[PDB]
Amino acid sequence: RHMASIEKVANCIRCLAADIVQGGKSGHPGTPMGMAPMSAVLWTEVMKYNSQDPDWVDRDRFVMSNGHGCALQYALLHMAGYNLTMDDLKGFRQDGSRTPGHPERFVTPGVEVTTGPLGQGIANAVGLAIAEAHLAATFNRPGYNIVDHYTYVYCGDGCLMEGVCQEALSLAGHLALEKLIVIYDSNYISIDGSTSLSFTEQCHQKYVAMGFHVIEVKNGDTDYEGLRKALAEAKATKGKPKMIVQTTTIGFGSSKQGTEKVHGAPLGEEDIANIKAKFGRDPQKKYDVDDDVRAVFRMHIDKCSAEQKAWEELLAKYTAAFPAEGAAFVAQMRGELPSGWEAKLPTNSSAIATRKASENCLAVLFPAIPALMGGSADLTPSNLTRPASANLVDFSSSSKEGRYIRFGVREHAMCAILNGLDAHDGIIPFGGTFLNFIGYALGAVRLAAISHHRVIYVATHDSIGVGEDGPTHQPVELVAALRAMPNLQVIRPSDQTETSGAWAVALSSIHTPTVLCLSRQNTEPQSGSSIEGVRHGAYSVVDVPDLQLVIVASGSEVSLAVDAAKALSGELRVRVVSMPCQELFDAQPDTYRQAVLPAGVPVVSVEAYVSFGWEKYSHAHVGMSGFGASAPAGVLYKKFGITVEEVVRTGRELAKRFPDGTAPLKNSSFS
Amino acid sequence: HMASIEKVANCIRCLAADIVQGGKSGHPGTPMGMAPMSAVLWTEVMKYNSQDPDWVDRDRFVMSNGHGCALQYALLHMAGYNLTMDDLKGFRQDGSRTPGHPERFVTPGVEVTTGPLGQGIANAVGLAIAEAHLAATFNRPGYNIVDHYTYVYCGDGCLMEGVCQEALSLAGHLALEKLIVIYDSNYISIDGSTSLSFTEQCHQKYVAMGFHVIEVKNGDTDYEGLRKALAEAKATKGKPKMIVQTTTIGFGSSKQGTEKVHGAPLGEEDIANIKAKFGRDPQKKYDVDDDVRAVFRMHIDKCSAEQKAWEELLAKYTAAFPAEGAAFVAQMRGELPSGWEAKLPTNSSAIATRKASENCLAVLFPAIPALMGGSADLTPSNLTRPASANLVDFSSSSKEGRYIRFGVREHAMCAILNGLDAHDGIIPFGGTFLNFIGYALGAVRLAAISHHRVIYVATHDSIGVGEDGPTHQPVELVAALRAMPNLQVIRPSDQTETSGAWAVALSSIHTPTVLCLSRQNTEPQSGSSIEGVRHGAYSVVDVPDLQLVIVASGSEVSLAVDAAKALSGELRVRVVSMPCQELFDAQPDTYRQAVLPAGVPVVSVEAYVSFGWEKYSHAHVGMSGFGASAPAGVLYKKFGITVEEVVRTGRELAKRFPDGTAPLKNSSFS
Ligand SMILES: Cc1ncc(C[n+]2csc(CCOP(=O)(O)OP(=O)(O)O)c2C)c(N)n1
Ligand SMILES: Cc1ncc(C[n+]2csc(CCOP(=O)(O)OP(=O)(O)O)c2C)c(N)n1
Ligand SMILES: [Ca+2]
Ligand SMILES: [Ca+2]
Repeated sequence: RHMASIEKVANCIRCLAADIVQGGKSGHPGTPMGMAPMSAVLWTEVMKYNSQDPDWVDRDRFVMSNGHGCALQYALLHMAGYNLTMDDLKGFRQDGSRTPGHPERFVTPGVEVTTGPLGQGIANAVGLAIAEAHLAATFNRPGYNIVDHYTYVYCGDGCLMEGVCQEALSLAGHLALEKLIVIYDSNYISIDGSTSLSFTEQCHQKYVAMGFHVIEVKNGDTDYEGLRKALAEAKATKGKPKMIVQTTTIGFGSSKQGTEKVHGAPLGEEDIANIKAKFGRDPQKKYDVDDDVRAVFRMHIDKCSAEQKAWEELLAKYTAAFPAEGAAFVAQMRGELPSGWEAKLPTNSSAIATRKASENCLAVLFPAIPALMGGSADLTPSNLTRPASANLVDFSSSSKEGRYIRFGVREHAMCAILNGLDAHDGIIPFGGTFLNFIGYALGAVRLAAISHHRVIYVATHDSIGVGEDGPTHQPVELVAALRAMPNLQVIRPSDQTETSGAWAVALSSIHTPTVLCLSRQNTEPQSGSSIEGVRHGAYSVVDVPDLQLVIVASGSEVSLAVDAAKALSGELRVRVVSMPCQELFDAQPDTYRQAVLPAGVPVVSVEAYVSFGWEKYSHAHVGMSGFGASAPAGVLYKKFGITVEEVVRTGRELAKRFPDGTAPLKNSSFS
Repeated sequence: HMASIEKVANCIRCLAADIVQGGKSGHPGTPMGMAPMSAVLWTEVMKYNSQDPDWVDRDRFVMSNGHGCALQYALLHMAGYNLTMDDLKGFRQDGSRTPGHPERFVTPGVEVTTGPLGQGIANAVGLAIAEAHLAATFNRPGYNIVDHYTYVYCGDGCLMEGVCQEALSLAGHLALEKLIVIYDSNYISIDGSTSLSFTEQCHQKYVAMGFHVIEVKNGDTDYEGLRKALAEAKATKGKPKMIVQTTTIGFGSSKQGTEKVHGAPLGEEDIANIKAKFGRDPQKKYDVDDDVRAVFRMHIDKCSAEQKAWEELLAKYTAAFPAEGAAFVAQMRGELPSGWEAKLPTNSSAIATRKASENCLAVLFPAIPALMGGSADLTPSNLTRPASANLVDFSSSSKEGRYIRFGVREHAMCAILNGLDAHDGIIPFGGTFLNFIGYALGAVRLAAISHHRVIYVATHDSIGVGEDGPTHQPVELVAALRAMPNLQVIRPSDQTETSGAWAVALSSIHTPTVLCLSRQNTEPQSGSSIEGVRHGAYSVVDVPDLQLVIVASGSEVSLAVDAAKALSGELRVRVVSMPCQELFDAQPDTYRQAVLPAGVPVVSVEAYVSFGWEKYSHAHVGMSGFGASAPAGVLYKKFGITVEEVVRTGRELAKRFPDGTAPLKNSSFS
């Protein structure tokens, strides 16, 4: 029944964090010890959450952007009563534990997104805040405040130095995300040592200039009243995102506090013993949480638990007065798609750019899938991600119900924000940009793959087809890179029908991110295209019995393969295989793959990209050998030898070299 | 006659408009908006010689907002550079010297290749660092042989990119006083008004970053203000400068001030009206008044005299400082002092290749004075600052320092390395964890495209990282870098190969190199050799009439060697070390055939995904997905990257494809 003082709670946190890192013989004790005071106040007095229900949809979201200090989050999750035991803590950074080196979504209860790569968390948080603001504007009604929570995000010096972070904070300021509260742990230390070695900005002046309401707590090591007031002011102030700048001593309490030595290595048994004694704690007991400290957390959680119950009742009344909205709310938060959407997608007609084919799909999808939310990185009129017929409204501080986000020229932040939007629940996010600049955001793309986020990237201008912009704008090696990436779908549709198929696949992939590679130039529609085919990854668009050659292609090059096949009609019986998504094809059973790419039959692949990686399917490739050039698309295709005649010549030589079932077996056949 | 500054600017505007119109593609907006500032900068302030684009002490000019390159092409022509009116008429056309975006080497006077937003600014920071460092290294009392400014144009898009923000942050921290950023603020982007996604108080923001911000409220017609801004910029010391000029995109056009003039030809009619509005002939295109040309010529004559005087100063300097003079000339040519390779370390004890790299740098730093490196806040992990080198950090108070603390800014670091290389006199390298090179692919791609000699010291190359987990363990990045044209990805197995890797990187004048280094110790191989690394792949363990080949790289070579020994009684096995696939593919067919003979089954071993290995091996022992959080040793067993797994795979392969029946690889019959 006795309640520990806020200081006792803070010191308990500091020590548990230290023991966690020590037990793992690896980790970062520094930051966790420095942010303990703020965490104590935040987790036992301010933040709204239920440790018995991590899935409560109206809970405040918490994100630790400086993921290396996750020992702190694990300690807090345990003390608060989440399903994370002392055994989990003792398994820190060890094989198969629920407590890996950096926060991982799904691995640990209470962790919203996976961080570690600096700057990502901050951008994820911006996405989490955008989601709350948009859903509140969409579902809230007079007398029914069913969506109302804050987004709290910890970050360090490392985070602020990263461009992805600067991009996100910039957009957050512009969007005036008032419920976003960034807690910046300023302790003047990084791996190299003092921050003055490479980072000396007037942060307060800087973030105010970016539209942030900055609140300083000069002594974040012991000023509990300051910490309390800072959070209260942050919640009270409106119209701007907040940034609480607390000045703290990294590794506070340790003999090596305030130095880079406590950044990423265990403090050691002796130093830990002195730290405990210094705080008046037993220097002999490890992983020891006082029962009166647990009582403080329990009292807080009981209050929030009551809030949830009260919230559940409100949603019940809400659902009664608004049957339809209630059903939608429940449906969106589950990520369910209104039925009948796929059948509404467009099919081939006139020759158009798959870029336009994507727009035609969004013209149908926006109205059919209210959860859909997306935008472009200042390439709206180029990516064609905002169909006029959809009558879209831009998301802004003055129109939070808007569904189109103007990301500005911020590819990296855009992709990281998409992860945040997905992590929230109730949103199906997509973002557009030129395929070549997805390279600017591979840091976020990788995390979408690791965290199993359903995010969609509308990547237009996918090749030399771009034309005049030149080599710096023409991808030739990026698709290969994305294809090497685990759990990532890279779909390159050939026409309207395959494009609708691509969106269908992207939308139904609940745990896999998808890159839609779209062309700038028109492509000729194929009569053999189908959504069912796209779902299989690869399939025949042109078949013939007892085939002597297979020509596999994707996107804008399928027409070349088809024409090449015609030109070879009299000589060879050629099958043309459209392969929009290699990841889906590889996942098909052996019998299906054997039926598409029969062993022993020579295969020629055609794609305006480098050949790297194609050896797993073809015996010869007609594509790029280097970077592009500045000239009209048509000129570039002839220039680089990516033509029908070249395909015909290559197919002819292959058939000649490997006649009747003698084509070299590929690794997949005997693997 | 001497055209007034306004006539010069209007001439620039019209030529840019005709250039874009002639290509039936391009961006006329920004070019027209920055004509006024350009007229002043190029005919009154900037020091350069159009008759000698290679003059080493010339001011540098970068157009970070590369889409508006029509402006730079117009300026280069009017200034007298080797770019004719025909080149201009070839704008955005096949094989012309005037591509859609500035391309290094393709056009005279273009310092770096821009197009991808934010890169130009970062490059400029690198150019400014190089100048400051070279000045501190070579200047002597009375001998100011290195002294020039770095001018860089940028727009709203540039300032929104993280790589730009990272670079400006470091520029402010380093107090690069000779860096002058000219920011064209016209409140317009592709989507339209900047108020749709960009509303920062730039003045206060950049002052907070350490910049001296100068504003020119009317950059469309206030020439006195423009002249004053540049003058103030040159006079103000201790901080980089950002001149914020407010202009009207497409000034003069009927669609001025709108996104419509952003990236589409103005049209024949609007162009005619623009000329008439400026008192110019609405019928003549690509027309440069002779009095405007005389203005540029007068300026170039002066700068030309400055170069000659500079050449004389360098001659006196060389007479008073024989050694330094020789070094200056040599460095500016990118020449390496002889004897450096022979000093590199060879195998000894088992150490991480990360440590092996440090041992190399301990020799290279003192042997190659032009060498300048740093790490993205990972110095104690990348081991890029060998204590014996007695290095000093580059800072505003120590410009002669050779080590750069980039902070947690991988992207800007890489773009800055490109800028350092573009300047001349510097051999740059930057370090960070391999996994985060992924944050900098934008700049890495341009190093490959522009043929920059930059070296990336990328440590913690795999699950060898251990405890940090999947977010820090690369499994797919190397494949991505291998797919990239003109990029060398070297993964040395031990000290000797690591010395070979550095040798290759340092001698590749036109190709960037990524050094994939291990965190954990690796076992040295008696078969390793520098000659082998230069060949990409070579046998480290050979046997006559082989039945199986095991190819591997980096820390996995020891697994292949041990697997080979384990198979001793069963199969005749050759072990191939493949530290660099790019160099191997470049070898003649006879050499490749000799290393990986056709018909012989091949097993590759590497702690990365298999994507791409099919071009060499018939089976792969490596990663099938992302990593996990646990000690390295535990991870290798967990994922099956062990000697027993290699032995088991080699056995099944030799069994399935005995004596010459192994499937032929594409390269063999290609
Ligand atoms: C993108 C990225 N680059 C580099 C790293 C390596 N790294 C981990 S923590 C860190 C610096 C930590 O500094 P900071 O955020 O200031 O806090 P500290 O824990 O030292 O207080 C770095 C560079 C990383 N995790 N992510
Ligand atoms: C990294 C990157 N992302 C996107 C683009 C596409 N792009 C080219 S220009 C531009 C708009 C930039 O506008 P700005 O520099 O503000 O000036 P304007 O010419 O419209 O005045 C965009 C988004 C690009 N070139 N590079
Ligand atoms: Ca810090
Ligand atoms: Ca602009």
